[PDB]
Formats: sequence, structure tokens, C-alpha cells
Amino acid sequence: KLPPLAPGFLHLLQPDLPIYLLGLTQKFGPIYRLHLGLQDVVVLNSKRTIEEAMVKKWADFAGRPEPLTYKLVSRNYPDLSLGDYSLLWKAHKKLTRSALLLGIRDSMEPVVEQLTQEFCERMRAQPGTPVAIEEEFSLLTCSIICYLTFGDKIKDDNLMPAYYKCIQEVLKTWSHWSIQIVDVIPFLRFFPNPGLRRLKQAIEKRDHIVEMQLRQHKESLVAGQWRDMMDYMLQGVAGQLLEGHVHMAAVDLLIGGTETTANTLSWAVVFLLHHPEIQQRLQEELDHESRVPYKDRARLPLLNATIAEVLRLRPVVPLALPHRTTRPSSISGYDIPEGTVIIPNLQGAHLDETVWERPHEFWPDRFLEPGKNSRALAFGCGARVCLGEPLARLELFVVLTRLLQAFTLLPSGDALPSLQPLPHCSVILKMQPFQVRLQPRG
Ligand code: HEM
Ligand SMILES: CC(=O)[C@@]1(O)CC[C@H]2[C@@H]3CCC4=CC(=O)CC[C@]4(C)[C@H]3CC[C@@]21C
Repeated sequence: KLPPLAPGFLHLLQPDLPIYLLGLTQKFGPIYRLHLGLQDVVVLNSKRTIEEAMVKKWADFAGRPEPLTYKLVSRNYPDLSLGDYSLLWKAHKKLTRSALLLGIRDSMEPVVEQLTQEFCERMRAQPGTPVAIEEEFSLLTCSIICYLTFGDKIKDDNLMPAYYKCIQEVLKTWSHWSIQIVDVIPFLRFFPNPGLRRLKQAIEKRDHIVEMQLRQHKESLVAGQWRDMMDYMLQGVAGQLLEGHVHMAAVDLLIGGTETTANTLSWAVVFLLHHPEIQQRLQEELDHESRVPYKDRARLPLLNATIAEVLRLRPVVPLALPHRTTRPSSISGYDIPEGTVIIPNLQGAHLDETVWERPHEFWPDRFLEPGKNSRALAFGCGARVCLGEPLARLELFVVLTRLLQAFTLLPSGDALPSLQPLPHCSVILKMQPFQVRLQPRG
């Protein structure tokens, strides 16, 4: 009993792949097989099927596949995000996860506060001007992850311009069609590809960045004490966990931690531009509690619910990452053979009317206490949960909390920014370019 096979091939060509995938549940239910590219792959479109796979049968669906680009990004050192589930992988995740949690425990909260403080002051420079916020949230969250991974040396040797430019190049190349098409149609590897050589140049530049940073930490490090995440990770190292593991864990922190959180922030802005009743309510809630520390989260319940909603309705990683079946198993009473690739449709699953009534509507009050509905999972779940989720949820709180108290968000000009996501971009859910006006005071 395999999951039902949906007819057709090259479904890839559909714009809004996660919303098209939700469309096939019409005939085939939450769990079905379909041919993306050449390959047969099962897709999950419900919170039940996703949690049943990822949480319940924990180890059965914790793997990753290995198409061309996965090998290509990690020819020197092992990658964490694209690494298959093993003992060595589990230690890999544990270390970098302890680096985020314990390593920067005292500094994570102040680094965020201070950097977003300077963001608001840069916003201050042009009071009426329409601002291309997207890039400004991108520089913020990139600076934050850089400072927390690499330390003081960033604003000293003035490394932020060159690092941002590198981090951006790397993701932007990799997620583009000319590179992604090779993972699904692997015979295309033999036909010449400028794109893949644009990628190799980006890999080379990111590897030079991380490695120079790695040397400089090693030579200055103190045996008991840790300044940032690389200090912590270097110290918990040396199938043993090597310095190559640290190198890639930094790569995953950098690339994983800019565009994801920054775009979520951008989406929140667009939603508030469409909902100025909510903006005022949020502002008036902030006025009633001169910053709010992250320790005082409970004290802003509507703000938290608004963040939860942004995550529900617009998850920035809408298809998560592909999963691989580690041993023969089953989801929803269908036989799942070993090595079959699983696509966890998070955007689709959050649009379920079974779970979230009026599921297409930006409705923050939905997450408020009477009859509160089930928690969304924009960060995924199980063994493969987003590594930088704590850092992200902090960044989201501090940045919106300070933007709203210090400013009012007005539309760029006459018409509100398009809420519809860019069509062919699935990897990162990005919105159509927009400007916003920031006017003191909230
Ligand atoms: C709103 C912000 C963010 C969202 C919605 C988000 C979402 C996700 C999702 C859905 C996955 C894949 C889950 C799966 O494979 O089942 C993921 C993986 C990951 N994320 Fe994030 N993420 C966010 C921010 C960050 C940040 C800030 C970092 C790092 C600083 C980060 C690092 C990672 C890493 C390293 C993985 C791979 C983990 C693994 O493969 O097990 N993410 N994230
Ligand atoms: C949310 C997500 O999925 C992530 O942001 C979390 C981890 C991210 C990896 C990290 C390493 C990497 C190395 C490269 O040189 C190309 C781009 C990737 C594959 C990069 C893309 C986006 C990922 C997959």
C-alpha cells in the first residue's frame, strides 16, 4: 500500500509550488506521490502527516537525499543542513546547537538589542523617505549572525560589507533555477552550465572567509573562555568531530540566518501595512508597557500572536528541506519504502481549514486564548528542526518591538504592496520588492 500516485510529470513548472501541492490534496489527500522532475517523491500537506513522520517515527524520516548540489557545496567539509542522519551528524548538530544556546548565552540578547538599536537610528536619518526595507532587514540580520558567530573583528576590520555581499551571492546563486534544475534532472550535469561556475566562485569566496576567520580565532582563543560561537565550537572539537565540522556549521549559521529571518520581518511589515487597525492595537499595547526585554515577552500577548500569524501564513522556508527515508517505514497507513524522498509542505499545511478556520486570513486574534487553535510549525519539527530558531524568535521580537514603538509604518505611495509571493521562488519565500515609510512616533 504506497501513497496514491498523482498523474503528470514536470509539476515543477507550476508557479507557487507549495500552494499547487496543496491543490492536489483535493483528489489525493494529505499524503501522495508525485513526479517532480524525473524522480518519484511523496509530499505531506498536513500537520498530522508531518508530525507523524517527523516527531512520532522520529528517526525513520530524519535523513537528507544527495543530489548534485549537496555534494557540490560540501566537496571539502561535511555540511550539517544537507548532511544525512548519522551518529556523527547528531554530534555535529549537538555542538553547534550548544554553541547557539550556551556559547552566546550571555551575549545573544545584548548583541541583538544593540544592533537593532543602530538600525532604528539609521532609519531615523531619512524621516519621510520611502525605504527599501528588505535590504535594511537583510543587513541587520546578517550583521547579527556575523557578530554572534565571529565576534568583534567584524566591526574593526570592517568586514560587514564584504561578508553580506558573499553570504548573499552564495544563497542567491544556489536557489536559482539554473542550479536547482540539476538536482531534479541529473542528466543536465553533462550539458555546460554558467550558474554552477557562478556557484563555485561563491563557494570559494565563502570558504576563504570562514577559514581566515577560523585561523584568527584559533590563534587568539583562551582555553576556558568563549567570545562567540566559533570560539565555543573550536573548543568542543578534536569519525571524530573535526575543525571541518566547525567550518561548515559557521557556513550554515551565516547563510541559514540572514534571508530567512529578514524576509519574515519584511512580510510582517507588509501585513501591518494592510492591517493598520492591528498596528495601532500593537502600538497601544507597547505604550501600556524604555525598551521591552525578551524576558518580558508575556507582557505583549498580541505582539506574539501577530508574529505567530506571520509565521503561519507566510513561512519563509515553505517546503522545509527534502527529507529521506532512513529505514522502511509508514505514514498515515501507507508503506513508505527506504530512501524515498519526503517533501514537508509547511505553507500548505498552515492553510488547512481543519486546523485553522478562515485559514487564508491574517487574523492574529486567532492565536489568543479562548479556543486557541493548534500551533503552526514554520520552523519544522523533529530531528531536523531549524537550528537557529531561538535566535530567530528573539530577532523577530526585538526588531518588530522597537520598530513599532519608535515608528509608524505608512505605505510607499498610493497603493499597498503586493501580498502575493514571488512565483517561481521556492526555497525562500520572497515578496515582490517594496518600499515603506517610517514616521516617528508609535
Ligand atoms: C523565521 C526564521 C526562520 C524560519 C522560518 C526557519 C525555518 C527552517 C526550516 C523550515 C528548516 C528545515 C526543517 C526541516 O528540514 O524539516 C530550517 C532548517 C535550518 N535552519 Fe532555519 N529558519 C529560520 C531561521 C534560521 C536562523 C536564523 C538560522 C541560523 C542562524 C537557521 C538555521 C537553520 C539550519 C542550520 C537548518 C538546518 C538544520 C538541519 O538540517 O537539521 N534558521 N529552518
Ligand atoms: C532555511 C534553509 O533551508 C537554509 O537557509 C538553512 C541552511 C542553508 C544552507 C547552508 C549551507 C549552504 C551552502 C551553500 O554554499 C549554498 C546554500 C546552502 C545549501 C544553504 C541554503 C539555505 C539553507 C538550506
